[PDB]
Amino acid sequence: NFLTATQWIGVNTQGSSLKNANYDLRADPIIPKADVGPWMMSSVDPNIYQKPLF
Amino acid sequence: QAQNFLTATQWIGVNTQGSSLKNANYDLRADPIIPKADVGPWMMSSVDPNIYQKPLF
Amino acid sequence: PEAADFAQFAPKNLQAQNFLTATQWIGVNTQGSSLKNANYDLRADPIIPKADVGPWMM
Amino acid sequence: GNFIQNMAFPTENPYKLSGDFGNSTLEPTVTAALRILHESPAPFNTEFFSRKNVDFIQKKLISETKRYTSFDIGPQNEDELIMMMAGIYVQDSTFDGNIKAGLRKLNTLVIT
Amino acid sequence: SDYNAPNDFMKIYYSNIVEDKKLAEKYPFFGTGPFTGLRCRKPNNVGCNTTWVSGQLVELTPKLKEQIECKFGIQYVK
Amino acid sequence: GGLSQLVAYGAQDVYLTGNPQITFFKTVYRRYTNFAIESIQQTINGS
Amino acid sequence: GGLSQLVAYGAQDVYLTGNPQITFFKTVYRRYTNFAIESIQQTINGSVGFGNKVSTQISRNGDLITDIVVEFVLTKGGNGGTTYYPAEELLQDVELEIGGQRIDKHYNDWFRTYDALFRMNDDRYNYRRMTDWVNNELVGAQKRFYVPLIFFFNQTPGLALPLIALQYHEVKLYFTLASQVQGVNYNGSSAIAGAAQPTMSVWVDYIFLDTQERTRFAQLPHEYLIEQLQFTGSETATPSATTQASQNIRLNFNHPTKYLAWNFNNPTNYGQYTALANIPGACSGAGTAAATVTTPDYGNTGTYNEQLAVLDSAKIQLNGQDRFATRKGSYFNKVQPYQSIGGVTPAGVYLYSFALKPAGRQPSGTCNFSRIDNATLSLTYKTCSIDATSPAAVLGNTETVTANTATLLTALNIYAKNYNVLRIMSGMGGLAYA
Amino acid sequence: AGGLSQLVAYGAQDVYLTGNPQITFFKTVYRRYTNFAIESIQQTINGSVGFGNKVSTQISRNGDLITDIVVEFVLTKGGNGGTTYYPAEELLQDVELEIGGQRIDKHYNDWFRTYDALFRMNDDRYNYRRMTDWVNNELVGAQKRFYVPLIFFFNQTPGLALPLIALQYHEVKLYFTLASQVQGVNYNGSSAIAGAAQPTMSVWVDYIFLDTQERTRFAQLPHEYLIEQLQFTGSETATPSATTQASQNIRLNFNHPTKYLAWNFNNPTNYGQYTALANIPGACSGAGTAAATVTTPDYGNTGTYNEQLAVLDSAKIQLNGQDRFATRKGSYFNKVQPYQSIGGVTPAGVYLYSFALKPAGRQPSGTCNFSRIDNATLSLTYKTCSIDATSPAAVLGNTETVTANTATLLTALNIYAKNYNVLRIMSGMGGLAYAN
Amino acid sequence: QSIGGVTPAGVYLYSFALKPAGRQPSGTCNFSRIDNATLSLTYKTCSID
Repeated sequence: NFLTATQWIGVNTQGSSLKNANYDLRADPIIPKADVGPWMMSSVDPNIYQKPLF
Repeated sequence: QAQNFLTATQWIGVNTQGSSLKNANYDLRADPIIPKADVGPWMMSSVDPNIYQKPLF
Repeated sequence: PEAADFAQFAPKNLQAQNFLTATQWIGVNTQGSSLKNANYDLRADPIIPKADVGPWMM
Repeated sequence: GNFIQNMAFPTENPYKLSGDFGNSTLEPTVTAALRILHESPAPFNTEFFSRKNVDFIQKKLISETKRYTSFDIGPQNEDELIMMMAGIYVQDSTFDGNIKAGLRKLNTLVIT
Repeated sequence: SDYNAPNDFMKIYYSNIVEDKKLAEKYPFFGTGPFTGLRCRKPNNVGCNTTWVSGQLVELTPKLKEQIECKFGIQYVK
Repeated sequence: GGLSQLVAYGAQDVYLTGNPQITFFKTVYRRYTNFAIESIQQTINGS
Repeated sequence: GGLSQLVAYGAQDVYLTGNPQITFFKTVYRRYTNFAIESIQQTINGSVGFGNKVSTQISRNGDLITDIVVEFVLTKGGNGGTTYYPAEELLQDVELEIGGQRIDKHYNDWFRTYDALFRMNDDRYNYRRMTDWVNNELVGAQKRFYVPLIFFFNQTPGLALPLIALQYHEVKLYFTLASQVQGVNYNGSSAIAGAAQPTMSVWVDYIFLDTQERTRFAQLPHEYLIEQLQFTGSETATPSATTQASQNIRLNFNHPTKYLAWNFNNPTNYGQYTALANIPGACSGAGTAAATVTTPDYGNTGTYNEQLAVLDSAKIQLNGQDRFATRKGSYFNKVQPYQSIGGVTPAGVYLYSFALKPAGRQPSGTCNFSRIDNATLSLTYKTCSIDATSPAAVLGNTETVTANTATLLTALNIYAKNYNVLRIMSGMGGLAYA
Repeated sequence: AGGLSQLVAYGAQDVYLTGNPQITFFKTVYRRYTNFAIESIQQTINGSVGFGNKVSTQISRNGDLITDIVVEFVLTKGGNGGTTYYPAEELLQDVELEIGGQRIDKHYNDWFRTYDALFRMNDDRYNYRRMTDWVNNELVGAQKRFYVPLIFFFNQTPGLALPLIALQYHEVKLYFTLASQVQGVNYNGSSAIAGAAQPTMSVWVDYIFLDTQERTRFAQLPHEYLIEQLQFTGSETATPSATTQASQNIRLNFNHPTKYLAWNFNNPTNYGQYTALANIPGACSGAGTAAATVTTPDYGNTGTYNEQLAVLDSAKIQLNGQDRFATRKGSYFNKVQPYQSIGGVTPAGVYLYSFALKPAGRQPSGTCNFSRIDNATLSLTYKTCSIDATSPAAVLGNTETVTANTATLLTALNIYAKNYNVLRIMSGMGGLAYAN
Repeated sequence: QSIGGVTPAGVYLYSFALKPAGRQPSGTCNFSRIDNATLSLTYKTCSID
């Protein structure tokens, strides 16, 4: 009877912040969060919970 | 018979400064040679190591 | 039955020609529906298992 | 004695996009068929429009023409074959989950 | 600060910023079914049923799993 | 939006976009021989 | 000198010249087939005159055909300033058939619309010289005009029609001549007494092939990727001083469309896509006491002044959903051409491309309207409140308004340009997509 | 006989053209392309739009790739016809392109004017003017929507479409600065125009929607795009004296493989003024009559092709102390360089020197790598400003080495360099490769 | 369609749910995953005396 605990999402987690999201109705393939180069790296969380309907 | 061998850019001169004078050290002490290691794949610079031919010390 | 085998015909190498004309199958539907191909839903539209059964199911 | 007259005929048409289907890595020919069908990738579709099935059909068209007529023909252009396959596929594609039986019928219709 | 000290050049970065490497190697792929976000082994939902704790992805082991089940009953069906 | 055009793809488009050979959204420029151009004055003989 | 640049080589140059693949300093020409071009006159069946329909069958004199020019000899029925592309106006329409099948059909208005969007600079001026009087000629002046056809085979050798491969099929053109041509046999609605009838001749430029090229054409099947023009005319919603009219027009088009093109016009005056006004060139006698805003300065019928155009905005809706955000008429008139063609489109003529390069031969994106069944062109018109006879109002007005005389633009011509395929085999041919 | 008489006229000289033929002209083969669609989508502009304000937008991820960008502006004339000159171009003072916080490029209103002066042409140029100005003798209060296309590398060709999709973790922004004043719109020379309207602005981006395999390739593969950047600095002009010929050595603080340099001399007072004012019909306010003044241009006719009103006598580019080429006259940079390399008509006061074989194109065709030149400089010689600008006899009947006394108003020098760099995208992030 | 009551003029509703008046979730619009959510309104002309 606990809504905040499942095997897919996780335990004690919330949805990540939204910044520069994919406005398209397509899948927008979530590239793995790779840190390439020690400079100007970005801190955005990918939309792992964007369902690929199309 | 033989003809003249047209030389390369070696007759127009040898560029010695290159791009070493763009960020040259103004101190009399020679700056330590920092190697051109991996500093990411998309924000690199291209000048020169700027090593002193005579360290003056 | 028409055109009696002409073994004396020399150009028997008709490889340089494309005889298939797919002009009659451009824009067809399942059987005979008319909805201008109905590409409305922007999705994959999965395969529906249409089994050739009689007028009833079982 | 007719060899030369026959040999004289070219076997390579300077066709738009000669070697039209396959011979490219940008995207599969199966996908092109799925896109005109507007169907999901599925075993029925990926077997029917597969390179091995397209090849099967092309070989049958060549072989059967040679069996039925005195003529030697080439493979047919594949935009024409894909469009025809998809057309036939749209108007039938009837099976109960038995992909093999379904395919047998659909290939029959395309070849025919 | 101190001169005679270790140079913390990205030590903090490899220690707890970059990727929790042991998980990343054990579980090199990502779930594609509604397990999305979860690192896992093998295809789409095959070597999956790994987990997410309070902050980041962590291996689901029969320590964490059991503690969670005791407080938050979860079936965890692979 | 534009997605309604992507889906507007039929048998009559197979020759145009099925099994694509090229794209128009990524170009590769050729690597070319290094050269330089200089405008040089010539000497005119005669008045 | 230049050598100081060559030696200036480093890492940033590798992407441009390292392991070089090409040069610019050595041209390799390709060896090509042996062919010749001959200009041969065709005979027009029936009789030539205003309002008549005539036709011609292209003879089998060469192997392939391309360029076609329809000559017309006209005499001015009035002075300079009274005509506007009269040879273009005269050739009311042209049908193209192969094997008795319609391949395409052009309209005088299409030629005008086509020019408006796709011709430019000097080629466009020269075109005007081939269809009109541009040197202030006077009444009775006689000129031979050359109206080029713009069917796909009339634009490039690459799409020449292989008459040689059409042993069992004929190729024919049909020309409808206008009942009236401005400044030639009519002045507005009034006939010009004594006006001469046109002399017409159709010229076809034939390609003669040498032995191997000829033989291959005769025995191999031929497929061309060609263009077609789709067209339907309709009434415009009529704007007025009291309202911004709006209209939803079903886009009764099919096949993979490169682009749509359209214009609003006053069917009374050929080529008039804008409102009349008392500003120089915008009406008969504009700028003086005798000016009238019921009749155009025919010799200056066209204009780039969007203030006299009637489209406020437009969008294309497909299957109920917007294809792109609504944009102003000036987007379709000025920007679309900038972005995709590079020419300059006159006010009242609009373009929307579904293609990256709509002016070229190479496919670059299409909208397949046979797969879209609820396609609609949605238009918003400008308010017709500006007093056309008063330059202060004509020239000092706002984005959403136009001339009161803009309500005369009661007709709309919507065109679409699409691809199709011309297939020729065994001496016969026709089109792959209906 | 007839066309056949040409075909049969075959000999040795023809072998080189048609022997063993390789190609034909009578059969075109096209390349098969991918499935894609394009859409014009409005962006949200943050900040307050108005004269002198700086506003910006993050390009939304409404497609996979982006190409064309057009900025719309709505302005009303603050005076009658002839008072404005490409005012929407003047208005958009500058545009900055940033990816992932790194500046990729930046253009200025003057660049748009310079670029146009050198690279647009014929009806393209005219149609361009129609989108940025009032060219149909419009009157005060007239309202028009202007469309200012951007000219960044991705706004020129699909080939360099910016793979917005491959930048899943890095934002792409456009920063726009609007001019404090726009001639003939809110100011007439130095005088503000009471009641002038503030601009309405909208930014449109054309987004490309790719089908699945192509989309996936862009989303997953690393990419390297060879793209262009604009380098620009302003310099003080060694303004010529009315008594002699000034000269100047300008350090060129440029880097990277440069396609070309471009420059102009101007009077900052009047946007687009690259030449001297004079009492001849095409060179000043009221020119040709009693009311003429040579202190103010006929703004609608600000530009001219008459080099008599320009100030450059001659110039050379020196690299690391050595002359790159022999000194050539200003008219050589104004007329010949662009004749040879572009093919259009460059207005007086605007100069070009190419280091490239085809600088108007996109394919690299020879560049000067300024990153390997320790000290590049531009050396200029100016014309003597001795001609009485108010006297057509003097203005039009003068010599090669002189110009108008009003040419001394052209006190600013703008030097541009267009170069190549590489935009490298990987793992959802991307910044231009070379730092300098 | 969704409530079964009568709403007075000037008050508007748009449901993303089948039964918004109940307690059981019946479809929702997650605005935490919608970077841009815009309500577009067009007003009537105020011309009536």
